[PDB]
Amino acid sequence: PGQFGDIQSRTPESKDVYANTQLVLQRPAAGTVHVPYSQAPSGFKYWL
Amino acid sequence: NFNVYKATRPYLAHCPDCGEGHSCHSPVALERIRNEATDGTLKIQVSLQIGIK
Amino acid sequence: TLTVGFTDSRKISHSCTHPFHHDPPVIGREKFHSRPQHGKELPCSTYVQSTAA
Amino acid sequence: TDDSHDWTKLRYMDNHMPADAERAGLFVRTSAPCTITGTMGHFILARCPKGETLTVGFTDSRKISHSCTHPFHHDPPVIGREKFHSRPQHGKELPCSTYVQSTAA
Repeated sequence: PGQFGDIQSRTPESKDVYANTQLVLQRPAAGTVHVPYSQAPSGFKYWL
Repeated sequence: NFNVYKATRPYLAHCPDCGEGHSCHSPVALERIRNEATDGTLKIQVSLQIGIK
Repeated sequence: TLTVGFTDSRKISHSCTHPFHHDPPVIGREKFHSRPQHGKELPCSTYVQSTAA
Repeated sequence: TDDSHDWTKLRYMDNHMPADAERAGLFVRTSAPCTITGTMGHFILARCPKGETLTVGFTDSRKISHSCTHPFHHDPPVIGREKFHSRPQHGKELPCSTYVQSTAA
């Protein structure tokens, strides 16, 4: 996560996808139905 | 397309800030912001439906 | 930040503000704020105005 | 100018006489247009974007724009240990001070 290669596939068209974003579901704010989460930013954007 | 939105409707959604520093349920809200393009163009997904009356 | 809104049928303004970091990547080896009358052309990505599937 | 109460109107001095004007023409600006949260008499409450100047103005009964600009350093204090530009949908809640819309005075 946060590094180049966080999401990978063998070919652009492939349905076989590896990902490691450390996505964690968090408790919603009281009175709301929104779904909060903690996730690393794309390693691709950082690399660029 | 105009042949797609015929069976759909606009919806209300919660916003973290409705301009007064307070949250509310708005007729307009941002579902997603996308910036894949490198020319600086932004794509914004909203609860509003534009081009359909 | 990014803010989007519209005017209601009752002439009431509605908008929502969300946090968003907007700072487009540099194309080429120079940092410019607008496209020049004279210059070179490099590869970049854009969104097409077409509404086709 | 008739001493009645009308939330849609403001009155201003014009030479030797008071005159009416639309409240809709009232604006507050710094580095960018400010949001007005409420008004009464000589006091205006507004939330302004960060900037080094502050100005106020309105359109009069003759459709002439009037304004006044003063220097003013506007840079709100940081609440908590993070510097943010907008209110989040989810987060922690900390003590702060505000102005109440109440006119009890």
